Amino acid sequence: SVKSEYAEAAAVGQEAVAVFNTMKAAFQNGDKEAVAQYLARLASLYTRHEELLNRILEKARREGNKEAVTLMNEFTATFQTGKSIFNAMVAAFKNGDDDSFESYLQALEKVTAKGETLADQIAKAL
Ligand SMILES: Nc1ccc2c(c1)S(=O)(=O)C=C2
Repeated sequence: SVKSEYAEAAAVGQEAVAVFNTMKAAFQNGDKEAVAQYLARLASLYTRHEELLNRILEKARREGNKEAVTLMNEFTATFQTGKSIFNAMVAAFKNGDDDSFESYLQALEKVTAKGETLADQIAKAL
């Protein structure tokens, strides 16, 4: 069901949270080789999450589930904010700009905590 596809999507999202926090520890410790690998892993996890979210939104639309579509439109919008900040974080790592990396990192943590009530609302609406 779309609801079980959203649970699969949620888990992938939580995997990115898990890796992201491990990455943050590596960054603070100066283990740049680890950070590079974690950033690669996170790109794969975000790409997969984005795709699952789009399939869920498209299915909710085909089902006529207006409330779920409204919530998923808000949610996917926020996901594009994370994407843009994540992209700038990766660029800051490439450029050796630790100040920008720190900034973007705290931004992404706010994105995830800011949207978790909406994430839970979606589960109940699908
Ligand atoms: N693409 C992408 C990258 C990072 C983050 C997200 C999306 S999010 O908005 O799910 C939270 C962090």
